[PDB]
Amino acid sequence: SIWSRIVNFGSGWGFWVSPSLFITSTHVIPQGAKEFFGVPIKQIQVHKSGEFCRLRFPKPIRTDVTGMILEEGAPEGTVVTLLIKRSTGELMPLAARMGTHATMKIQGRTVGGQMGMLLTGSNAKSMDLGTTPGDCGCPYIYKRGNDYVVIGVHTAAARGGNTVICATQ
Amino acid sequence: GSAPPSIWSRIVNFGSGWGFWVSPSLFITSTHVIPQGAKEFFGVPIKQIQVHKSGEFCRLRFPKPIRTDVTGMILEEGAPEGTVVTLLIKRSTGELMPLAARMGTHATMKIQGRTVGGQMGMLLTGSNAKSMDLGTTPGDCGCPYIYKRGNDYVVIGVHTAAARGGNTVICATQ
Repeated sequence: SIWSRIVNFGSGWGFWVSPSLFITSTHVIPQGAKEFFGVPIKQIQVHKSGEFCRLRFPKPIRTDVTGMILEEGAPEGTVVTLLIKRSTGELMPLAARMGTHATMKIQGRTVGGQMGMLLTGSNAKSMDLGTTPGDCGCPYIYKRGNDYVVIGVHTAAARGGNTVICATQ
Repeated sequence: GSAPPSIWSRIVNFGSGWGFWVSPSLFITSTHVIPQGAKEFFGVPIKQIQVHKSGEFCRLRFPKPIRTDVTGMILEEGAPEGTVVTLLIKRSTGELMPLAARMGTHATMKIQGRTVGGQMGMLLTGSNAKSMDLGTTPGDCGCPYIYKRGNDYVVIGVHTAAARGGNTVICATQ
């Protein structure tokens, strides 16, 4: 169910927070885009905050989804779930402990957001089930009491597979 | 030549659940899901299959190298306590989901009127496995627990049962 909310978007992924609210990364959205989900961009409310992108639609497309809470990051030390999909069919829940806010440069590209450490990053990578460049846009979600909270979207991972950056807003 | 097959292609429906090809002629599953009706498994008659059982663990060795595409893999009884392993869950829905688990000590529990046993593990999914649409189901019985040591893959057993909370699972071994 939650997995049906994470969909291909551009060169990566995005996530439906509510029937009219979709979050992704600007790194994913192709250059020169004109329409999203059949809706002209001029009709879509667009908020970009660094690598974080928030789209709100005039009409409730995806009427099946239950709206979730969108927050800016998580308290330091909070364990969250990183829900990554691959184009090949794998659905992978990785555990992530969130740290402080940071800026990171890997390959000339600079990203910013909340830093996190994957608890099994090295383990998943050793079996070729770790983070890859195509995982950009996948959500960081945790359950707070009876709330389901989305704290941001994936934008980068270190080559070792353990250090990640979550874009927020 | 051709690409080696995906490790996921080695997980096949068997009876009511799944089993896993460890070698071209070595298939492991859970006894809970065995059809126990017909006299043929794959293309061999039961009488020609060498069978070894231990509790909920079932080991079938075939006289012929069937699944010729499969690279042989190490089969061991459990893993050292503390090892993080991957539970490769395949569902008939087409969903492929690897879950991390940290393995504990040998354990026993009761489920659905029967006693099961093997090595326990706790799922490492961040939030609780059943909080979100994660965690295992009875239909996942027989899926393998695998980890990598050095450059080799090691299989430690198959899925048998899970706690009512969904966060503790047990791995049948032998």
